This record gives sequence, C-alpha cells and structure tokens, in this order.
Amino acid sequence: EAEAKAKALEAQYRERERAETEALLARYRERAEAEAKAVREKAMARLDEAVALVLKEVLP
Amino acid sequence: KKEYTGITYISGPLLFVENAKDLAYGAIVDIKDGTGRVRGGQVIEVSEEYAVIQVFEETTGLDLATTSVSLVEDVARLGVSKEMLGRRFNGIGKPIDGLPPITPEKRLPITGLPLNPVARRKPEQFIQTGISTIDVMNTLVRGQKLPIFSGSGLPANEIAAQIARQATVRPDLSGEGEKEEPFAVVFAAMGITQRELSYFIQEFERTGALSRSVLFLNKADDPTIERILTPRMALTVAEYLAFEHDYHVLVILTDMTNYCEALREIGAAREEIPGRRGYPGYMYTDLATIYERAGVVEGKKGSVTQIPILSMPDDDRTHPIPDLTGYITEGQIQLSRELHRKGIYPPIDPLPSLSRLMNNGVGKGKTREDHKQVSDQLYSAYANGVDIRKLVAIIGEDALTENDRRYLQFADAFERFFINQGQQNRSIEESLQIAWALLSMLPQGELKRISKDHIGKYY
Amino acid sequence: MIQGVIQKIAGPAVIAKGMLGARMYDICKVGEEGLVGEIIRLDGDTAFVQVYEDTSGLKVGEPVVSTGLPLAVELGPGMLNGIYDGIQRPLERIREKTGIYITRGVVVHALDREKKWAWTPMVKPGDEVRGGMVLGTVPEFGFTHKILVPPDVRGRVKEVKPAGEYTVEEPVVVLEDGTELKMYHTWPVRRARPVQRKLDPNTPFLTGMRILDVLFPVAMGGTAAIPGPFGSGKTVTQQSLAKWSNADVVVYVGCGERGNEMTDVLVEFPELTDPKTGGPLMHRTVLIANTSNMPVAAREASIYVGVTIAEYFRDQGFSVALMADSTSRWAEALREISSRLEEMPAEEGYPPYLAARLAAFYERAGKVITLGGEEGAVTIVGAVSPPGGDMSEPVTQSTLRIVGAFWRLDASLAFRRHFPAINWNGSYSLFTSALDPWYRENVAEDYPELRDAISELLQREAGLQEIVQLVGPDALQDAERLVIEVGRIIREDFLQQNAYHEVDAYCSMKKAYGIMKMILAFYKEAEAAIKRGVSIDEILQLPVLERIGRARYVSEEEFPAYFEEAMKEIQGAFKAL
Amino acid sequence: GELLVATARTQARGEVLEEVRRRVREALEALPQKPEWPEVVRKLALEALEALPGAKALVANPEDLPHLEAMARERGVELQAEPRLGVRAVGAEGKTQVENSLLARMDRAWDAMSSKVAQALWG
Ligand SMILES: Nc1ncnc2c1ncn2[C@@H]1O[C@H](COP(=O)(O)OP(=O)(O)O)[C@@H](O)[C@H]1O
Repeated sequence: EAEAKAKALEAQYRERERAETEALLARYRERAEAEAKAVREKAMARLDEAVALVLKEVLP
Repeated sequence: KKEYTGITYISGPLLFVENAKDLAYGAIVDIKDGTGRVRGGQVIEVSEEYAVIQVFEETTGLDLATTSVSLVEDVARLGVSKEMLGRRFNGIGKPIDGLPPITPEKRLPITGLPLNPVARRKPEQFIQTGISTIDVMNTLVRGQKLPIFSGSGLPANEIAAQIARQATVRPDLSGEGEKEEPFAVVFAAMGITQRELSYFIQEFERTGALSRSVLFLNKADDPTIERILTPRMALTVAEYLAFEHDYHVLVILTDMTNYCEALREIGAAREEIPGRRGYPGYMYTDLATIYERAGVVEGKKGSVTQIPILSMPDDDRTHPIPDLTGYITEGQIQLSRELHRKGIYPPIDPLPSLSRLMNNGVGKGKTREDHKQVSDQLYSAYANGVDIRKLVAIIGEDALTENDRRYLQFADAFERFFINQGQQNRSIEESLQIAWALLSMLPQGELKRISKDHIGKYY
Repeated sequence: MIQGVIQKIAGPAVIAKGMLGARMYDICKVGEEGLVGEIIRLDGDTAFVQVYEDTSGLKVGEPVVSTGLPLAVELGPGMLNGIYDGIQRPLERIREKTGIYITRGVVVHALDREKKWAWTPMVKPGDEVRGGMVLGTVPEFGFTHKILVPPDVRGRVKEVKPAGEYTVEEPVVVLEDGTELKMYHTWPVRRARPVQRKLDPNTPFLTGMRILDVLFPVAMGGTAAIPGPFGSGKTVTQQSLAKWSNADVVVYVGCGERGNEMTDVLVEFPELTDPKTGGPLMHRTVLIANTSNMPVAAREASIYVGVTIAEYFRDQGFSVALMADSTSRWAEALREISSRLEEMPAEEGYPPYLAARLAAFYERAGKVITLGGEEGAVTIVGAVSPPGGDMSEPVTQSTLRIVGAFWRLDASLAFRRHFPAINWNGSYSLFTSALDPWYRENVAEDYPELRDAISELLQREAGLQEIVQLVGPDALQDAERLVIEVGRIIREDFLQQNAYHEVDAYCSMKKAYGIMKMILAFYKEAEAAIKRGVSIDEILQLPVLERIGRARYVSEEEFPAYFEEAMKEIQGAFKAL
Repeated sequence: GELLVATARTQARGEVLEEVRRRVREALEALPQKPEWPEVVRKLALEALEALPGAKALVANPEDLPHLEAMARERGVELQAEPRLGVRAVGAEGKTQVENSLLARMDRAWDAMSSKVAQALWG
C-alpha cells in the first residue's frame, strides 16, 4: 500500500507540472505577442527620419 | 565601388591578380562569379605586382573572365551586440537560425591587439568543477588556460560538458556569490562530426543555459580554410562580453588539431620553409595569438576563460601539436588511455597532468589550509605506488615486505574509489574528506610532508 | 566549348594552352582519344588537364575542349546489378565491344537507353511539386523505385503522360514552367544532395557477425575504419559482410584491386539469396570496381561515385551499404598529383589537403529525413593500409579522428587464423551508450548487463596471462585457472568463426543471447564448485563444456531447441558436485 | 518562453528595418524623375573618375550622357552601354574598373548604418 502512496504522489507531481507548464505558456506567449506588437507601435513615429538621414548620406 | 579584375593563377586556395596598389595585407575582398554568387577573399599577400587572395570557398567552375574582386574592407572587424545570444553563426559569421542579421553596436577588429601586462590582474578565484582530479590537485582558477589532452575514441566531449554544468563560484569562503554573479559561456567547435554536434546541443537546452551563450559553428564539411578564420572571430566575442558587458564566460575550444591542419596548407602550399616536423614555424605565433587572450584586468567583472581540448594521435605529448601548446599554454590535464578501457570515467588522472595556476591564493586562505599539503602528499603517495607496477610483475606474486605492501594496496584502491565519479558532483569538501580517508591506510610516520597538527587533525 | 591544345606532357599530367575563360575542373575532352580530364590548375591561358584515362603516345596539338560542367551520374533505375567502374562507364557493354581487355578512350552511355519500364505517374497535370518529391514510381525488382525531383526544381506541371513502356530518355513530366524533366538527372559528384533535416542514431546496424557486432557494434548512421596488415581478413571480410545486411542496397566500390580479387564476388552473387526479399542478392548490389592498372588518379574518381549513389537511393527511403576498400589508393593518387603541381608535401609525403576532403567523405552518410519525409541511412565502413602494418602513418592515424568507431585488426591473430582477427583489447564503439533502447526491446533487458558480464572476463584474462607465462599456470590456483578456460570459450565460439561455414554464415542475436547465457552458467556454478574441494582438472573434463563447443553448429532456427536441451544438462551434471 | 519572446521582438524589428530599406529603395528609384537627376549625374561621375587615378573614358546610359559635359570635354569619351542608377567608368587599361552604383551605395551605407538606424529607431 506504500507503493500505492508514492504512485499517487507522482500523479500530483505530474499534474501540478502539467497545468502550470501550460499556464506559463499563456502568460508568456501573450506577452510575447503583446510586446512584439508594442515595438511595432513604438517604431512607427520616427521611422521616416531614418530614411531621410540615410538617403542624405549615400547620395552624391 | 572598387573592382578588380585580372586573374593570373588559381590552384589551391591561392589566387593572383595584379595592379593592386592600395590593398591591405589581410583584407576581406569578394569574388563575384559569372554564375552569380559571391565568394570570400583574404589578401594574404599584397605585393607590388600581384597578390594573394585566400579563397574561403573552394573554387568550382571558376573562370578567367568574370572572376571579379571587390575589396570589402581593409581588415576584418566585426560587429557584435549583447543581444544575439543563443544564436548561431559560422566561420563567416552570418546568422544561421534564419532570424535577422545582427545589428552591431560597435565594430571592432578581429585580430586584436594583445594585453598589457600592467593591465592584467593576477587570478585569484577558482570554481568548483565537480571532479576532484582538478578540484583538489590542480585547481581550476578563473580565467585560466587549460588544455585537456585526449586521443580519438576517448570521451573527449562529454567530460567537457560536465564542467559546463557544474561550474560555479564559491560564496562560502567569501561573502560574494551568484547573488552577486550570474553565469555564462560561449562555445564553438570548428567543424566536427554530426554525432558530436547534436549530442552537444542536448546538454545546453536541458541545462537551458543555451540562451546566455553564443555559438559559432563550422561543420567538418565546409571549405577547409575557414578553419583558421573562425577561432579569432569568436575570441573577440570574448573581450567584448568581458569588458563592456562584464561576465563570467567559459570559452571552449575543441578540434584544434584540425586547426593547424588547415593552417599548414596555406603555410606551405604557398611557400614558407617548414618550421619543424611538417609544420610551419609561425605555428608558434598562430597558437600564441589564440591562446594568449585569457585572464582578467584590474577591476573588471569579466572573465576570459579559455579551455581548449584537443587530441593528438597516439599519446605522444611530443607530437607537434600539444607540444608547443604546452609551452604556450598553462594547464595540462590528460585523459589516460589506459584507464579508459578499464572503466573509470572521467579517465583524467595525473600522470603528467601538472596544472600551473594553483599557488596564488586558492585551495587555501579562503579555502582550508589543509588541502595544499594534502595534495602534495597524495602526489608522492601515488608515486610510491605505481613504481611497483613493474617491480611486482618482475619479482613474482610477492617478495616485497609488509610495509610496502600498503603502498600497492592503496594504489589500486585510490584509483578505483577516488577517481571514479558518476554523474555525481562532489563538493570540494566531500572531496577532500575522502582524501584523508585514503591517507588512512598509510600509517602516520610515512606521511612526511604535512605538519604534525594537520596530520592528526583529520586522520 | 573552348578550343586549344597541348603544351607539355608529363605522364598522367599534360598542360594545355590557349584556353581561356575555361571553367574549374571539368569534363575535358582531350586528344582524339578524347580523354576526359580535369582542370586542376587554372593558370592564365594555360590549363592543366588531368586525365583519368591512361596516357600513351599523345603529341602536341591535339584538340582540347571542355563542357564546362563537372562530373555526374545518369540517374534512374537499372542501377542494381550493373557495372559502372569508377568513371561510370558500364563494363557490360565495354566487355562486349572491346573483346577481352580494357581499352581507354572507348566511350559509351552509362545507364541504358533502350530498356523499357512500366510507368505509373503519381502526378497529374497542373499540379505543383517541390524539389526532391516523387513524381512517379517504376517497378524495379522488389522495389518502389521513384523519380525524385532534382534540387531547386519545382513548379507547376504542364503535363503528365500516362502509363507506358519507356526508356529513361523521355520526359514524362514536363513542367508548366517549360521544363522538360527527363528521368535521369545531373548532379555533380563533388558535392552532396542536402536533406530536409538529419535523423540521428539509436538504431543498431547489424552485419550479424557475432563478435564484431556484439562487442563493438555501430549504429545505422555512423562511421568506421578497418586497418591491419595484409592477411587478416580486410580485403575479403567485406565481401562477406555484403552477404548479410541490416540494410537494403549494397553499393560496392573496389579500387586498385586485381581482377581475381573480385571475380567470385561477381559470379557467385546470383546464388546468394537475401532473405529480406528472398531475392538473389545480386539484385541490389553495385559494381563500381576498379582494376589496378588504371591511372592512379582514377582511383580518385571512383570513390566519389559510390557515395553519390548512396544518397539517391537513400532518399528513396533506403538503407545503403558503402564499404570502402582501401583508402591507401586514393591517398597515393593525390600523392601523385602532387608531383605534377609541385607542392611541398607534408610529412610522410602527402599533400596537406589530406583529411580535408576525407573529413567530408565521412560526414555525408547517416540516417536523415528527406523532403519526402522518407527515411534511409547510409552506413559506411572504410578500410585502410599503412605500410608498416598499424597506426604509424598519419594517413591512417588521422583517419581515426573524423569517425565514429573503428574495427582494429592485427597480424598476430591472423597467424593462428581467427577470422576476424580483432584485437578485442583493441577498438572501441561509440554508440553503446545509446543502443540499449533497441536492445532491451528485441533481446530483453538481460542483455544490457550480461553482455558486459562477458567483458569482465576477458579484461581479467589479460591481467593473469602475463604472469602465466612469467611463471606457469601451476603456481596459480583453481580460481585463477578458472578464467583461463573461460576466455578460451570466448574464442572457441566467437573469435574463431568462419565465413565459409554454411552454418556460421549468418548468425543472430538469438544465438548471441543464446551463448550469452550458456557461459554464464559455468562461471556461476563453478565459482562455488571449486570451493567444493573440487579440482579444476575435473571441471575441465566435465563434457558439458565440450557440448557447448559445438555451439557454432546449431543452425539458427532450431536454435532454442538445443538451447533448452543442454540448458538442463548443466544443472543436471553439476548437481553431483 | 523567453526564447519566444526574444525571437518575436527581433523578428518584429526586422519588419521595421525592412520597411526603412524599402523606402530607400522606393526613394532611390524615384530619383531620376526628381528634377535633380542631372545634378546627381556629375556628382557621382566626378566621384568615380576621382577615385580612378588613371583615366581612359567613361561609359553610361545615353540618358545621362548629356548631363555630363565636363568629361565630355575631358577623357577619351566612349560614353556607352549603361553602367540605370549608377555611373561607371574605367581608368587606364582594362585593369580595375571602378564604378559607383547608387544601389551599391545603399549596401555600403547599410553595412555601416545598420547600427545607427537602430538607435534612431528604437528610442
Ligand atoms: N576473416 C578472415 N580473417 C583472416 N583470414 C581470412 C578471413 N577470411 C578468410 N581468410 C583468408 O585470408 C585470405 C586473405 O585475407 P585478406 O586480408 O582479405 O587478403 P589479402 O591479404 O590476400 O589481400 C582470405 O581470402 C582467406 O584465404
């Protein structure tokens, strides 16, 4: 019956791991998606200027 | 931009073209085909009249009508950034994952300039590597040059990897730990088999310390020549992480045997009289310039640790390559072929493994000062033994007298117990302990190399 | 092409002038013999040709031209049971047209252009493919031969002719991109087809030879060397290996060998009968043979052909055998070309290219996964020949680097005739830390200890022998003399084997595991037995050892018949002791 | 998870850099039809000839030939073929044949100012 006890312990260990590893993804992936987006948005504004700058240099 | 045409000789990775005038000895140029695809190019010998280009590819289908060169830069420099970790690169240095070409922060030359001795600060910390062998006797000081001598078909790589996962500072003997330090590594090989490759990778992801690392990979199948480019490329990634980013990077070299192979080729195929046993003489330099980079500077939180590993054939330490390496380098730890097939892992043992940096403030002071002299005992202790490995096989089962019996008795013992470690980790103390326990079977009054207190202290 | 002619001649080499804008390494038809050379050096208007066709009485002024293309194989079916020599040319035809010799300068196609084949298109017009996918199958022997699309060739499909009897000649599938894909295609040998990704080892590769596999097996990818002086098996064990497999096709090189050296090899093959198809084993074999009176340099060409075949078939799902006969040849080859281009050779006289290319030769093989998601693995097992007869030449010694495991052989065993002559205190393996999955899957877990438990024996055999001859077995006791005839059995029924025996011709894990328990017993029983005041003399005389001495005889079917039979006799006869 | 986060970000920045590149490409391709196209001609024409210490003759699109009068006076004149955005030339002998493509100028500056743009960009 002690072999039973440990066997059952394993269950809990695999479960807790499972559920959480799945959860860790949720938070991370949607934060990845969120920040990735947030750098696009960050960029937009002065994007233009770079082209202006670069163009001015290469030209002659 | 520039633009050079006028081939004259192609044959082996040596090229010739005239009308140079402002080309630079050692310059990355290009090789536009006719097919349309570029190839590399080093200026390994400008001249008044012609010069040598150093094809980093092979040549194939190449002609005398569309072979067109273009000086890209005078010298090889490269960008780098912190953010690029976990990515792959190769001898050229293009990324391999498929993600963006890096955005450099600062470009820096690759050949570098060497250190200034005044700027260097003496080593003084060491880490627990998890194998006694080192960790008792030789003491892997931080930022050291350690070559690990091996042969083919021995466990060269594995053992290296172990170190990578057990490498860690000791806060205990200080007041400063990994609560004051993170940890990191940069790995490259220079071509290897495939079998070594993947095997490697699976130990970085399962540690997961991959992220905080850099990989350069040349696989043993690319154009040979880029064997001599690659080391340095990575090596400059060391200072950079060391000095402005500040780090604790272990840098690992393996397949250096093959370094020189290729090296030789340009060496002699172009010309130079061989500078000894089928190799050029500036081999020395070329293997100075690699190894020499390590160490630490005053007041910096970097650490340039070089750990090379390679294999010469047989076990002749006198075979060219490890040869000079020896002088150059510092450390010296050997696998022991003999032990291998008698199942003891890692087979590393002192038979000529002879450290270097040890006395300088580690394994003592901060560490127990019943260590140093321990080691030294054990050293001769082993000596005394193994002498008789022959004398035994000469006299008969035994004719030796009783005392000396103990010698042989602890030998055989020692090797078996002490030197065999499973995927174990033995703390410096858990290690040490054993040591006195092996000193046990020798009665006192033969151990004459450690003070009277210490000897009984831990008997 | 390009025109130009000769400049000076030096044996296999010739230089040529006036050629310009010529490509690097090519099909170079030279002379009116038309010799296919190769541009190694390209210097100015001056081209080094480099034949693979034996020279004789050329002059200066004969036409020299070149395709501007390297060197590649006509691909398709019809490959198995073919001849192709090293320069691809098929001896079949040659044999016929040229009487009884080999005569340079005779040119023919490689793969036949007259043979008919049923065609099953597995494609329809307007469809879209990718480079390396299959377009259709063709019935070849017990094989799903397929037409794999060439590299960087893809797109829409214009048409697909339906079924029919054809020569490889016609395009059955012309692309809707205006691309007439004929069956065979051109893939230059000095390069390798890539693969989608590479699959990795964990699956044993058996040639089934007992000791060979059991002590130091290799995996199905992997790489290994064979070296030793002339005499121990090298030259002919490989032949034998062919006669069994854990693989499909069998692709056999041979270089610098003499005709008699491969005679039987050819003619016997139809009598060989593979059991994994039941076929007559010549149907999956390839003759790439080379004489020994060809140019030195044609022993280069020759090698490269094999491996480049291997991938093609391998991408067709298959397990490929490459068994490289003697790298020494190849060596010498380059060693000769050297003279020509006048380069300061590295020590022991070789070009320092040396293991450059060698290195790659080993890499290319292995288990992989294709674009087609097919499997197949290339196994390679290379042989070497240093003059002294051991590691003592770089050309062998450095060969030991870029490789997996190796299969040592030595003279001494060859004298007392133990085929093979593996020094079992020689070689290593480098997969036995990863072949255990399949082990305890087919044998069962009690293999992963017990095998090792044989090793200990011979480990300890060594350590005593030394003293045995230093004094005598006499001043040693029972337990000492124990292992002496343990070891004995480990030779009697392993090391000593034949490849002539109708019985030991093929052997297997059952017989393995089989004797692996047999011996175990004697040990375990005797260990207690001689401590029963018993003398080992007597234990030597116990006929049941003598019974196991017939171990190499039970034809492997009724093998557990005799297993279990004598099993009892052990626990029987010894219950006296 | 962290690795996905890193990739994502770097990937995204790639979207940025590529656009900035695209705009340059678009811009550079719009320079002929900006009235400053004759103006631009000799900048680069003089520039290449200056870089070639030899001299022989220049070669270009007949389009831009007119804009150049300077080295229609000087040089040997052999203003031919097309270098088309860029100007080409060859100095004495076959030799080196140094040119100046505008698009090669992007690639030159790119290799430099890969770094600078990122500073300007993310901020
Ligand atoms: N596996 C074996 N080991 C040793 N000798 C063998 C073995 N099998 C056969 N022989 C005998 O030795 C001969 C030559 O062995 P090998 O080394 O292959 O050839 P050679 O030295 O004649 O080129 C075989 O043809 C046969 O007569």
